[PDB]
Amino acid sequence: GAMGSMERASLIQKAKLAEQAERYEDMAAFMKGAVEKGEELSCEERNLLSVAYKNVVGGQRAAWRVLSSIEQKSNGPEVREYREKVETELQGVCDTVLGLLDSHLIKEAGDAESRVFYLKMKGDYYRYLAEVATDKKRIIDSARSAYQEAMDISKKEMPPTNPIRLGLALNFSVFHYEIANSPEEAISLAKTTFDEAMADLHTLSEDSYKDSTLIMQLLRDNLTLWT
Amino acid sequence: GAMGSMERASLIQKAKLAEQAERYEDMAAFMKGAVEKGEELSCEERNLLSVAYKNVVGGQRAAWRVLSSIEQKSNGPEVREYREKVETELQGVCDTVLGLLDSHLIKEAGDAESRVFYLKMKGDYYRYLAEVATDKKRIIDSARSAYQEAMDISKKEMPPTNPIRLGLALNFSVFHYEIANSPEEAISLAKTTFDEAMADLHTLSEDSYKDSTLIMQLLRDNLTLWT
Amino acid sequence: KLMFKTEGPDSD
Amino acid sequence: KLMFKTEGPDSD
Ligand SMILES: N=C(N)c1ccc(-c2ccccc2)s1
Ligand SMILES: N=C(N)c1ccc(-c2ccccc2)s1
Ligand SMILES: [Ca+2]
Ligand SMILES: [Ca+2]
Ligand SMILES: [Mg+2]
Ligand SMILES: [Mg+2]
Ligand SMILES: [Mg+2]
Ligand SMILES: [Mg+2]
Repeated sequence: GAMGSMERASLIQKAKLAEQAERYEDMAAFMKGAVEKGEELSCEERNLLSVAYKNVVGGQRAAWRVLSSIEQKSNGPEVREYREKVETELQGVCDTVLGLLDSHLIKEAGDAESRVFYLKMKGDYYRYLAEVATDKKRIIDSARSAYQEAMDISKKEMPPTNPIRLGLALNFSVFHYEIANSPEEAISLAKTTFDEAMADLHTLSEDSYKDSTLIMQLLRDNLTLWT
Repeated sequence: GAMGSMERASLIQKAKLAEQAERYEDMAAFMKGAVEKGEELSCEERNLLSVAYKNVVGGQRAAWRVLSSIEQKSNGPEVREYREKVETELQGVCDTVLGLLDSHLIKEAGDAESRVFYLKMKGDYYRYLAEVATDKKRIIDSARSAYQEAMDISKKEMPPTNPIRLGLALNFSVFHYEIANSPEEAISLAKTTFDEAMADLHTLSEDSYKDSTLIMQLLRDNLTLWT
Repeated sequence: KLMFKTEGPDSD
Repeated sequence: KLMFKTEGPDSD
């Protein structure tokens, strides 16, 4: 790509600068270029990749929902055309991230912390595709499959307070609630995840305790809205 | 351009949708395409053009300042390279807007409300160029020249409460303060503008009064920081 | 749409 | 940088 001539270390340094400048499209392009160097990513670098694309796709999702809402109220071609333009761009960003995971981040990820991180991402980006899908069943099953593999590994290999495990369960619970139309599964998962984390907090340092309880508060926030 | 095949009315409708979706790069591209149809713009359409590009260049200015600050603290090539990348993109957006004004918005603008609007924009986009310039004297003079022509017309043709006249004087006062290094001129202009508007408020409807006093509060905010 | 809490930047 | 008030969207 356009980043082929830049050093890996320079792409990572510029991803960090772009984050400070709130230049998330640049941050994502620099991190795509770092991934395409073909070396595995460190924990910090995986987090830069995820923050970059989460910010980009989050702008697109927010724009898509505004346009879809206008379109639904309206029922000329312009609202549909413009919602389709934003949808196509969102789908492209999802396919780009899914392409990086499949070529070749997941297959080289052997540690639980990396493997679960990337499989969680794969579920998340299929979930974003599912949000705009009307193909839809197969997209939902792809999200479910990725989340389930990440959950199976996380349960075997990580303590229940592990923030990656917690963030996975959070996102899988929202998948259940509003993509799979399984609100009871969503509530059961969020409750079991919170309760098993609560019981392991005694094992943590002050800093690990802060990281785990921040995500546990997100599970509680959802449970409050769902019950 | 890429908007050559879309109806003018469709570009304007989609600029309005893009604004609702906070898609300002799309809003600016749709408004550039509307301008390139070659018809004069209405008051509403001039405001869509200005809001779109103001939002785009504002992200770039904010990013440039973050990077310049890091660069100045740092004194490898990466901070300078990335600040230059963002600077070049900002310069391109300024040249695009200046190109629309010169081809051919200003020369066809005969009414004071349109003519002063576009000349104010020309001053503003030369001011954004001046903020990153290190050529700099000629860029400053271009901004000054555009602002002065807009001020001369506004003083002859518009009441002192006219919001376009007020916004012009506000921006010209900030030009003086921090681009021309003329803080006394900045303060004199902001004070005279506020006082002459104050004395004309009695002539306004409730709605016109709200529009004028909103901008007068910006002149006061600057005067509070400058004195 | 009411959006539920998901992991990481609340960027939407 | 302390930015002063200018016209329109405070987008920076
Ligand atoms: N938004 C960001 N720049 C980061 C998130 C997480 C980071 C991390 C740093 C050291 C070790 C493991 C993760 S950096
Ligand atoms: N941000 C926006 N969409 C607008 C600003 C000013 C507008 C206007 C509307 C009717 C007449 C004159 C101006 S629309
Ligand atoms: Ca379109
Ligand atoms: Ca660069
Ligand atoms: Mg579609
Ligand atoms: Mg330069
Ligand atoms: Mg959200
Ligand atoms: Mg500002």
